[PDB]
Amino acid sequence: MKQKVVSIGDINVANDLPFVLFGGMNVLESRDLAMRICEHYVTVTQKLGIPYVFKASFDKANRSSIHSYRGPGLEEGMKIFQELKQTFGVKIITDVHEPSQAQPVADVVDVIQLPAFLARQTDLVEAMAKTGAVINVKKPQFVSPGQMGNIVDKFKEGGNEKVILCDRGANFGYDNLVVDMLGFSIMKKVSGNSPVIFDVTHALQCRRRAQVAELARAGMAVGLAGLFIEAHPDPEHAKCDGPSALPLAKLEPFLKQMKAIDDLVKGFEELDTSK
Amino acid sequence: MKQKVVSIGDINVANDLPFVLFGGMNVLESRDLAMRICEHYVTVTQKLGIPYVFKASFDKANRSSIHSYRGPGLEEGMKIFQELKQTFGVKIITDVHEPSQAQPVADVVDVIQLPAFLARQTDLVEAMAKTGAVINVKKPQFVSPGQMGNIVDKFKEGGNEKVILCDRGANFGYDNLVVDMLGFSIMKKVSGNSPVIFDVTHALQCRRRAQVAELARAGMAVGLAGLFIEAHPDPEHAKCDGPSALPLAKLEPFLKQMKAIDDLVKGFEELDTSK
Amino acid sequence: MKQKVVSIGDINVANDLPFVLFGGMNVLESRDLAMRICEHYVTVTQKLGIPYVFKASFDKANRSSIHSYRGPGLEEGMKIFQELKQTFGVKIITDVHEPSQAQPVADVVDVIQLPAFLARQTDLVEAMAKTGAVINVKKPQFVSPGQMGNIVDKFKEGGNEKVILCDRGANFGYDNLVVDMLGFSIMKKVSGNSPVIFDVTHALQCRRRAQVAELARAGMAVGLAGLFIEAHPDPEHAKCDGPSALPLAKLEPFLKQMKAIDDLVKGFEELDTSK
Amino acid sequence: MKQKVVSIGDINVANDLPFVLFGGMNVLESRDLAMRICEHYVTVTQKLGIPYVFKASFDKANRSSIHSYRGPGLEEGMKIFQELKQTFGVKIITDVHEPSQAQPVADVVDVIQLPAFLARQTDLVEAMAKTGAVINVKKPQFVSPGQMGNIVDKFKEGGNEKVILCDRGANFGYDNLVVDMLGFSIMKKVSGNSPVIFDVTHALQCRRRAQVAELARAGMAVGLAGLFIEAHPDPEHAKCDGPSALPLAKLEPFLKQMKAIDDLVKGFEELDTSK
Repeated sequence: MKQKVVSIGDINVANDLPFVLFGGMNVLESRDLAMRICEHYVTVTQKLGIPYVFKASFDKANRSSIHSYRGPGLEEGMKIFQELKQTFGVKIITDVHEPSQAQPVADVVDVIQLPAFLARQTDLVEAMAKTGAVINVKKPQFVSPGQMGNIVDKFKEGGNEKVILCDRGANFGYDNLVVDMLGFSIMKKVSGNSPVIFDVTHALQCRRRAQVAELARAGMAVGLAGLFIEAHPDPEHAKCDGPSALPLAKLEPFLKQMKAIDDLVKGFEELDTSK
Repeated sequence: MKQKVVSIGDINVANDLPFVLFGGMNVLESRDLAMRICEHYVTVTQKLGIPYVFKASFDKANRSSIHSYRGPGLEEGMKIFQELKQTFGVKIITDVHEPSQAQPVADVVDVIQLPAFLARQTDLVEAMAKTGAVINVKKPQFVSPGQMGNIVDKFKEGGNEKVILCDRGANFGYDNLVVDMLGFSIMKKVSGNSPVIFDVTHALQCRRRAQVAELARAGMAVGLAGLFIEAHPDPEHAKCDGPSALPLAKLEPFLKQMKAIDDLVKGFEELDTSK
Repeated sequence: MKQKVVSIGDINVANDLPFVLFGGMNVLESRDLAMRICEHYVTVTQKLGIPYVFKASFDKANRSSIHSYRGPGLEEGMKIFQELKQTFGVKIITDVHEPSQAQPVADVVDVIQLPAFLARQTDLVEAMAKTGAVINVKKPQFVSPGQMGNIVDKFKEGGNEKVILCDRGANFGYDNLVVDMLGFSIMKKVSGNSPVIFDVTHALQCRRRAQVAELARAGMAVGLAGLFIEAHPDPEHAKCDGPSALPLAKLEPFLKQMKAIDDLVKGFEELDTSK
Repeated sequence: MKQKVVSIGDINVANDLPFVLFGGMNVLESRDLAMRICEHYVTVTQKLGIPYVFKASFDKANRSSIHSYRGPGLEEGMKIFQELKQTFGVKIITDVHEPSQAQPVADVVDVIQLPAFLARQTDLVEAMAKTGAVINVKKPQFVSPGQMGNIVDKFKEGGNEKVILCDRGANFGYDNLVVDMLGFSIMKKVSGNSPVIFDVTHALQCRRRAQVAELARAGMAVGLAGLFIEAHPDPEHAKCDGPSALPLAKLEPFLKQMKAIDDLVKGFEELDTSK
């Protein structure tokens, strides 16, 4: 059945379309550590023929202390994205945290992201909506998949129909997340079949890793419009998000598995196991 | 052991102090429906000798549609609070949703509230922190009680030590909340014994009521610094929050139970059941 | 509304009746350590005027290793109960794990208990049902309170209407339990108002204690037909159940709180907070 | 790393070995409806080259009423299995519910299954252990994967090292299950790498179906030793387990997907995403 299609330039992101990759790093540490990470992603996805979008946050708005590293900030962050654009010609996705950040950021990036914790705030959605940019909504850990149907409506109300839904796990007791593989279709269903992607790096959150490939495989096998991931040359030295970051050098072998599973799965004929 | 003390004028809010009431309505529908509700609360708490703070939100920032009733807005809302003040001489608590709302609102009310979903946003906390007002933090449904210790620190960093912690339930599967009666002490413990209150009306949330007295009794029996509640002359006609609102006429009999339980419990001698 | 009434000799156990105590120890370690524990319970409950039933298990059917201490066994266990009876004249409650144990045990004790994990096994219920003894059903950590309605029916089918329902917490993520204070009334409601008691010692289970009084207070404040508890002269030396055991010496001060809360709560007039 | 190997005749069931199928029906309704179902499974698995074991329960020990259909009973059930054996030459797996059923049943079947609710009962494990038969342990919905390590030990203690671990979901709030795709490896890890299979039909349990293929794909993509499933010519007419039963006619197309995913996944080179 007609899966909606959200296009990000030459890439068209859909559910029955081979998976698009929204990968990068957590925060824009240094213009140096970017170029590097971005460069590897481009090479690999280019070589494997995987649609690609580079992600990196420009401000950590919800850490633990008012003093913790938050990133280079909006202004400086835009500078880096611009170059990544000039230097590699990639599309970019980054999250915005306040209504007044939406356009300035849309002016620079291709996809603006609505953080999980602010997914229900009307003013941010609207500002984010009027921008006309492609939207990636992080599904709140505390909202059931059957409820994403409201958020997509909110955006349409604001004139934006380019919404992508991203699962990043659900609360499982205290300080724990579990990924409900059955949630993907529910989200699809209640959202007019909007594209559904899976953020494997945040779904692995405790309070990690040898399990990144396992969880990602599981999700991709369900049949998704895309995968969201973060990597790092050194996973336990980074400032912001800790483990759960995929080791940069492992990017290629990891993506071969994903593409392989996606191609196989997207290639299956329809199978109705209900009757 | 020394329970910290947060004072709101002539009321001093603490854990080993008879419970303070943060009660009112969900949203400032009409200056009319306020005066009324506020008037009943004052009369009853006055008569029963219950410390009291009137609560009402001035904007619904997280509803379901960009068009749903959100309240009278900041400006108009302040107008109503002012009168409630002039007409009854009460203290007021209301939630703020953006960093730029913190002072203007602190200028008018006695307690500013940090919504559950934005409890981890640094800029709001700081703005909210610099105001110097008394703070009521709604504990996120998705954060364990043992983590409230960070938020209190965030506020201190910003120069504010007048923080009250409020439990409003924890995610239990999808679209459901459960109240962990053991969380109250954990919150106490990790927060330098900050005052802990219980928002019984939001803890009853599905996707309600005959159970408001039951849940409230349970919480008060644990021994808390306060209770947070919302009422309405007509619980199923209100625009914003639905049921879970206590019927106004039932306020008095309800509070007699609470005070009775609180006085009895606060009156018990120390009981260490660990050794 | 008419709360059903289940009588255990001179004690009549009901929801609108002052709470009955089903307290004791986990396992029948030694005839020595029994007499002792049993003796203290009798003295205290006798002095406080609390209806009482002594509990102790005669076999640990679900430990971790085939070699772990399981208790004195059925035969030897009955011997000890008999004496406890002769020596103190108390009523007794113990759990049974197989259908062929039901009568032999009913012949000796006053209340037979259906373990949480076997609450849904038909043969055990029936054997347990035909015995005609008073039944205490431990609510499975994995079944919703709204489902206890089936189990009471199962017993009636087998000719037994003397069923008491006991809450012992619900699964909260992995290796954790949370007590839903709202479950008590649901259980009441779906079971023709059968008596509902709360097993505070098992509800405190991790993978404990300073919180026994807190949780117990919370539960008793809801208004229950009874409390289930285990104690020990030395809580961290016992073979079987670890902490969560109440220190024997603290029994009296603990029970004063419970009775006080129960008397106060059972004494309140009806309060309907739904309209 | 060496995955243990549990052999069931000419089939050797392991984690790095192509998946074995433990499929059939819920209960042995009629010798008629068996032959049929069994016949289709054999044909399909034979044609696809999928190792196969036929499953059917001979007694519903945990239904809702003492009168609900429970199956043909032990004796009569064995009769049917015998024929299924004579007529098709298949291996068989069935669950046992009491210690005295273990051998009589082992004498007839190839794999005996330990129900989820009785996974922690020592006497059943031992009886089940001494039998020397291959064991399939249903992981309790209420036990964390990290705990299966104890159960495998229990069996070894009883002299049985032919244990297969089967996931069938975990409690997610009330009346709901969620499948933690990360649990598979944890179970592997704490059990000396025992074979891990996934019971997709019971993992879909509410209080179902179009999602059977989706969930199964997800699990198989993680890389498992096997799949457990139940089917029926008519999924909503059956007496015992309702939906979640796969429509018999859909067996073949369903299994092609599974084999395809398994072969692809089992074929990948090692991928360590932790460093």
